[PDB]
Amino acid sequence: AKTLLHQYWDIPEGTECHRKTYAATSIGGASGLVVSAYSVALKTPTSFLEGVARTGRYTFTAAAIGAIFGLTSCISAQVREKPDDPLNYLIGGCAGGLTLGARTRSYGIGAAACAYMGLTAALVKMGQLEGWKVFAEPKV
Amino acid sequence: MMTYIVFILSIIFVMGFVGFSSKPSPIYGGLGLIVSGGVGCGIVLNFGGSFLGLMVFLIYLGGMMVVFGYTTAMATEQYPEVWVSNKVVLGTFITGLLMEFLMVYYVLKDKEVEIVFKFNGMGDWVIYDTGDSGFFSEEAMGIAALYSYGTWLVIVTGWSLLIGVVVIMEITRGN
Amino acid sequence: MNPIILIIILMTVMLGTIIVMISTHWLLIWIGFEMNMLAIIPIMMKKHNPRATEASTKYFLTQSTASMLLMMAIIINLMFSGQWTVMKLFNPMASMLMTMALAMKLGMAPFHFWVPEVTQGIPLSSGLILLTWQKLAPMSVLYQILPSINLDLILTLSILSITIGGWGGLNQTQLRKIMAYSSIAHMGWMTAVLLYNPTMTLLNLIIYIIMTSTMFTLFMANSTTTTLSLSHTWNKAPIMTILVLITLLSMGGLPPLSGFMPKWMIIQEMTKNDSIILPTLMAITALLNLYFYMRLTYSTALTMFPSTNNMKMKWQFPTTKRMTLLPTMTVLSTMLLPLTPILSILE
Amino acid sequence: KFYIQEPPHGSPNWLKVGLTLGTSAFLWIYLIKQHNEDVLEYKRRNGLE
Amino acid sequence: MSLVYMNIMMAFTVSLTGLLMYRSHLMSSLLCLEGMMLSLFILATLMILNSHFTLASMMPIILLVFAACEAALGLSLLVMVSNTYGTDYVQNLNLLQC
Amino acid sequence: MNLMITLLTNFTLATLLVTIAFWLPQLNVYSEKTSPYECGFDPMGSARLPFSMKFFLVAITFLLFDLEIALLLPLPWASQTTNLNTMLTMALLLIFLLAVSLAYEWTQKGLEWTE
Amino acid sequence: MMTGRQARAPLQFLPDEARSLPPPKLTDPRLAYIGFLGYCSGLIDNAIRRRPVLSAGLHRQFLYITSFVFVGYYLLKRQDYMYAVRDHDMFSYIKSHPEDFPEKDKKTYREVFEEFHPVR
Amino acid sequence: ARQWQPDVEWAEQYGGAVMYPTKETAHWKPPPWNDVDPPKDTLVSNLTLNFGPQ
Ligand SMILES: CCCCCCCCCCCCCCCCCC(=O)OC[C@H](COP(=O)([O-])OCC[N+](C)(C)C)OC(=O)CCCCCCCCCCCCCCCCC
Ligand SMILES: CCCCCCCCCCCCCCCCCC(=O)OC[C@H](COP(=O)(O)OCCN)OC(=O)CCCCCCCCCCCCCCCCC
Ligand SMILES: CCCCCCCCCCCCCCCCCC(=O)OC[C@H](COP(=O)(O)OCCN)OC(=O)CCCCCCCCCCCCCCCCC
Ligand SMILES: CCCCCCCCCCCCCCCCCC(=O)OC[C@H](COP(=O)(O)OCCN)OC(=O)CCCCCCCCCCCCCCCCC
Repeated sequence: AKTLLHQYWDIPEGTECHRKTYAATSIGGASGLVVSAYSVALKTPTSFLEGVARTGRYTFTAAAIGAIFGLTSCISAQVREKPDDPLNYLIGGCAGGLTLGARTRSYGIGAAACAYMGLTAALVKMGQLEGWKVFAEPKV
Repeated sequence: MMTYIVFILSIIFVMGFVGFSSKPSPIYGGLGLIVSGGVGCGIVLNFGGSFLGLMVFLIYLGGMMVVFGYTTAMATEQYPEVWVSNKVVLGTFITGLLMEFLMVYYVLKDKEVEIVFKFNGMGDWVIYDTGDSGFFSEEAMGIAALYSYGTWLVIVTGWSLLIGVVVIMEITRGN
Repeated sequence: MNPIILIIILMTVMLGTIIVMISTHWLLIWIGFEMNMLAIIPIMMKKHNPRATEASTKYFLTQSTASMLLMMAIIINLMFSGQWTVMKLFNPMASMLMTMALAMKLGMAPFHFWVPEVTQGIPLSSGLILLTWQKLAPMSVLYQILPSINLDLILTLSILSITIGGWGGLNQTQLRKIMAYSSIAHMGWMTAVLLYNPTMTLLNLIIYIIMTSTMFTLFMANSTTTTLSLSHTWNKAPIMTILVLITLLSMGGLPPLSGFMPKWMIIQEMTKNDSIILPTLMAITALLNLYFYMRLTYSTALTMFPSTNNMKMKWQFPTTKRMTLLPTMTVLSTMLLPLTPILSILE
Repeated sequence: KFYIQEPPHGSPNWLKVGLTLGTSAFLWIYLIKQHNEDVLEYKRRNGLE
Repeated sequence: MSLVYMNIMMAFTVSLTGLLMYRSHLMSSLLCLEGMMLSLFILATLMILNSHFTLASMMPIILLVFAACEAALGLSLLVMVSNTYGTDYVQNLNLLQC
Repeated sequence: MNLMITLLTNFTLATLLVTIAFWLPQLNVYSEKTSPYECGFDPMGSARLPFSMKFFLVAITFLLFDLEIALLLPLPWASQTTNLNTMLTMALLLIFLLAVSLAYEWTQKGLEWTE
Repeated sequence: MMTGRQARAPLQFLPDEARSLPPPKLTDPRLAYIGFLGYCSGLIDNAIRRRPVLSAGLHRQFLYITSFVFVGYYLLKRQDYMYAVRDHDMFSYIKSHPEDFPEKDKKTYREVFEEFHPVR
Repeated sequence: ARQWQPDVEWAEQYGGAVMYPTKETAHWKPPPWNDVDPPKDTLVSNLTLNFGPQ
């Protein structure tokens, strides 16, 4: 999963929308596959068809969220000519939250997911700009 | 193809491990573990450790016999599954054998494989030593040095076995 | 159980942990782990009820799997190094397998599933012995192999354990499950700071042992197993309610109590290495532990829950239990902050 | 006599009291002696007499 | 490395994935535990005999001893189970879910 | 080389004595001869029912004792070491611990059969 | 950290270098606080067993504060030794590597330039 | 006018096995007070042997 994030992050922002969208789709599909694997492990479905339906549903939902987030972020970065600006990532996070609300068929989940994932994506872009470290190599 | 004798014995070893790890029924699991112990003692006897192979063969035969008595006594079913009475057991046995033979075919083609470590494809006869060992076998002197050197190991092992006996007495009491 | 056999078994548990602590050979480490598991199994089988049998079976299966992984990693390290010195390893796969085995032995998430069930199915004495003493040897083994653990793996395990314990502690009414989830959260807290400075890890281990022992001994003295009897304790002895109130306020990381001792200084070791997001997230997650501690204090001491008529007879009989070292342990768990540099003896 | 039954702590345990007092006195004199020898040897090492 | 090392490690992984997915029977899991112990023994003695480390020949046999120090123990953790319930299924061990 | 030849020879000689015993004579199979034998009457229940054992404790004791005496098997070769007092002391200690475990099993009524 | 420092002579509470340091006074404030901890422990021990907390068992409270003072004094000695070791090792490493710790000039405020941000 | 102290309604919330029930946690009975379960004695199935005429 190290190569997927590096593949998504080395593409310049606002240059190629399709490759960035494909990379975000792959990241979302991987996360959804992990989530669905844990779900069918701990909570056993009643049948094989129900299990593969749940796995496909989770993977498709996460892939749609990632694809729409990447497409919206790249579209905002191209439209505003501001590649190093976290507001495009905030817009993409809110678009992903609206996608999650559409997949869950509810509005409050969509609004809350918009707000929280927009803040999270803005923070991720902020950390990429400022060189923040989450798993810091010990030095002292 | 007699130079790959240890490789063939190891293939039968993983075959028996696939056979009893699919868990059909503990009788046939015990039979598979007996076969695996036999070919494993053959492997280590081919490497020169005849005493260790004979000892592990005897110990695992006794353990598997006590196990078989237990499953006849306690872990039994009206219709035990041999290997094909259950779809999941037969399926996982088939894929285990298929994966093993796929690895064999891949390592027998370019004489190299990468599964998480890196492995060669030549027979293990290359890694032997060329010199003699005098008038003693190294493994026999090594295990005989348990009493002259390993006093601490003997003490902690004897205490562990005595405590284990006491533990077996205390667990199966009921009150 | 015969008292002679009980003394012999407890001495065997102590000898196994000592053997793990003082040996310079990997085979001796595994031998001590096996002896500790074998001598700790029948302690949980003390009362001979079915729940002890389920708890013992689950604990035995998990510990056997962990010991198998530990021996496999030891054999791989022998293959790649040709020695037996308990030091840094020379294969990343062996380091990963040892970290997974020690995480299963410590009950750290996502290997945390057996901890609340085993803790609930066994008496309070075996539960205290497990959750305090059995978490000493794997921490020592993790202390020894410090230049070998992958940073990402151990940090992911720590944050996962902290989040999962904080989330799981909310939905419990049994006291033993609450203590188990608290132990998982504290496990994540200790393993979060291990790679930076293990002196803080030892300080956190000592503090956590003291507070867990205090809470378990108070549970012995009040003879409580659920939240309702702990609430009912106000009629029998209010001093016990005061002690559990100040102890649960200590374990919530609230100054000026000694539970603010590890966590604060843990933050003091993560900002020197330029990690500011992780201690903030860890404190925000420990707020959940503080939350269910506050719920326990509200149920127990700060509100006067209704009692029954029969407690009147319990007013005529004082406690005659052997509350060993309880006032000293409470004083250590509550008022140890102004002696903060004492931890310099742990270097 | 007030209680209908003899309390287990009706009379002071004289051996326990004597052991406690002896232990406290021994610990106090040992700590004082240790402090005196420590400060004397510290003055000897640095020559700060 | 060599070839027999790869085969013994593959056998260990096969027995590991046999152990980690239970099939509603405790004896099968105990057999898997014995198989992993046997694989570890064989790998250890293969490496030791290859590298001529004679003084470590005390290691595997002593190691084999501690096999029973859980394995027989597992049987003692079964009979009470088989006294609690008529069978030894692992789905009957779900009383500690509340 | 010779051991597998002997094994294969004995296996072939054993496995040839059943295919001779099978394909040679005149066979007559009906659905009354091959029933399980229970002294002329059909059995009650199956033979796969749980057969409640009594000597489980002695079985676990044998499980420990087989390898705990297999530790004592290199004692001939251990007589060839230069250090002899330590070897003698350790061997006597091992068999003494064996005797202590056996006596503890005997005194606690562990060798007796249940029910 | 200092584990290698505790490698040649391990399992020593106070080594031979700890005796060249001045011992803590018997009127140390930390020692008085540990004695107060012992007094609090004695009070709690009297309280949890339904005894009069200020009268029952004066010998028990005396032994409590005496043992607390003893252990606290030895722990304070070890803490002072460890901090002296830390300072000595730091100064020795600073002296040993002068190129890694070069001196910097001390420019006066008549030469250095600071930007002024008005508040208005 | 008196200080409010909890009644059986406030005290009965913590009397369950779980704090927030769900659909999965519907049959979760609380554990027994002494943690000792009834033995649930099944049929022991003594084997019936035919010590027959032959
Ligand atoms: C009461 C409700 C509202 C509470 C609001 C509280 C404040 C909101 C913001 C808090 C951020 C977290 C603390 C930041 C401290 C930064 C110190 C510092 O040196 O920063 C520079 C450092 C700089 O990194 P550095 O110093 O390691 O690197 C060297 C410097 N550079 C970058 C030049 C190389 O900043 C950071 O490390 C990142 C700071 C942002 C952290 C984002 C994660 C936390 C997000 C907020 C969570 C708040 C709690 C939410 C839940 C509340 C309960 C429900
Ligand atoms: C499905 C059910 C099973 C169906 C098949 C049944 C087959 C027969 C099963 C019974 C026989 C099992 C034999 C197991 C291994 C026995 C090893 C043995 O006998 O070793 C004796 C001897 C050791 O002496 P040593 O000290 O090494 O002397 C060398 C110095 N002159 O050794 C020597 O002197 C070395 C001679 C050559 C050894 C070659 C390597 C070992 C060959 C093993 C063959 C396969 C065994 C399979 C066992 C399966 C058991 C179920
Ligand atoms: C960096 C590495 C540092 C390592 C430090 C190691 C320090 C020493 C070891 C500490 C570990 C815990 C030791 C005690 C384990 C638990 C013992 C236990 O549970 O004993 C049971 C006993 C039962 O008493 P009773 O009430 O009569 O019986 C009821 C019927 N079953 O009694 C009880 O239930 C009551 C409790 C008895 C023990 C309380 C005191 C010891 C444990 C807390 C530590 C106190 C402070 C001293 C050590 C500081 C550092 C940890
Ligand atoms: C220090 C010497 C060496 C010691 C270590 C080495 C020992 C080697 C032999 C190992 C023996 C292992 C088994 C021992 C079991 C003893 C306990 C026991 O079972 O006693 C029972 C028995 C009475 O029989 P009962 O109770 O009916 O038994 C039930 C079914 N028969 O009780 C008895 O019959 C009484 C048994 C105890 C008294 C025996 C006295 C023997 C005297 C021999 C001559 C003097 C020897 C001097 C050396 C010191 C002896 C203590």
